[PDB]
Amino acid sequence: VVEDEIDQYLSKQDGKIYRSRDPQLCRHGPLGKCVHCVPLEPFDEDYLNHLEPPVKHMSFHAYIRKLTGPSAITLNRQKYRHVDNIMFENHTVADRFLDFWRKTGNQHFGYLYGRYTEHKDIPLGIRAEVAAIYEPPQIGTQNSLELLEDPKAEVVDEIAAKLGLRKVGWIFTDLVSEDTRKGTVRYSRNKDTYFLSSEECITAGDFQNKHPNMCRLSPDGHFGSKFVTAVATGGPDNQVHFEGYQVSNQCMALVRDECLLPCKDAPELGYAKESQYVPDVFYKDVDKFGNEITQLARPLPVEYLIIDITTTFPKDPVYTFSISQNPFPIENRDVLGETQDFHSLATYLSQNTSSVFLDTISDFHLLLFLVTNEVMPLQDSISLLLEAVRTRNEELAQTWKRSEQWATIEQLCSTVGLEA
Ligand SMILES: [Zn+2]
Repeated sequence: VVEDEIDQYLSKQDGKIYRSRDPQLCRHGPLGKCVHCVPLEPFDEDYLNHLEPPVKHMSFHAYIRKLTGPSAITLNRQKYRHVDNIMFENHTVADRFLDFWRKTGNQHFGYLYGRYTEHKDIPLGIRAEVAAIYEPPQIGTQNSLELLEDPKAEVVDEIAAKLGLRKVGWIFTDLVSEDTRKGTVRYSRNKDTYFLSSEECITAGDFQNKHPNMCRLSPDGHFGSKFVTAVATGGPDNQVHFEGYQVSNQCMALVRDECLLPCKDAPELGYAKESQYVPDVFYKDVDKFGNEITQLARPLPVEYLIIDITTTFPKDPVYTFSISQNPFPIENRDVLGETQDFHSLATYLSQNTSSVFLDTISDFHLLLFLVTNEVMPLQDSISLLLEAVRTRNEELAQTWKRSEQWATIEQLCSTVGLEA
């Protein structure tokens, strides 16, 4: 069992925070060390709590480094994170997703496709970089999501893999218009209600189980997960905002063992099973007193299962894929009269005659269509082009353009247009 390349980068990296002397509060020669200059552990809560913004979960690698280099379950608020930040490459990746809710008024589901990189801001921290959002077959309503069967689910995964990408998590909307003059949205998820349902916590835990973090220090070989979960809801300003979560490892275990239950008409709480024997399950809560009040997890406020993860839009944006003024359409959107077929591609390619062909072709959703469409599936000769995209290799793109297979895509579009 072999860890991710980022977990192999991280384990071979010094996590400390070094300091030369400080001017006023150091009491020794230029060479000596003392409690005020000796380096800082990547798990020291003092350092983290006093950052801006104050961090309250150490990095996972900061945690196992902290560990000196049918009984009853008791849940504590978890002191470490698996992913430390979710960074959308750019606002366009996330706005085109919300486009589905703006058009239909139904909530919408996506899969975050991107990569795991270093998050240099936080000691040993991991960042999840979101580069595409795959929208699968699904039925949405005003007040509910439903996943449909995805025949292409793992052809998608195979294409993205040759793009440098993997599923880093999922996204859903919970968006409701507030003010229909101003164009605002309700601010429904806050301290006084909830940020993630018991419902959504169980499915979060399910996804995290189904997507385990490989780790050489576990007998299972699995431990934790890097599968983040992202919410699009109105914010305190009644504008759409994105919120990053994960669910505690303890909470993964409950869902794995089918012990976690939702509460009806109570999203902010969830049940724990009674009998299938169930070790009684507790949690070490926080009151007002400051007494470590232990309680029985029937009910359980979901907040003792949820892990905040910062969501960033970078000051300098990244473009794994290209921004068209009139982009190729996204999958599963015929509902809104916006379909992927050879008419679309024909007008897409005509619109981009004067463009760098690498930019024109560097679209995730286009690439899925090219490989999986049923008129002409380029399912086997796309490897060449997938690599031109992953690499921003313009010469490598220009040659594939001269392929037999691309020529016939092009005479297809040409006679589609010739029939118009
Ligand atoms: Zn000193």
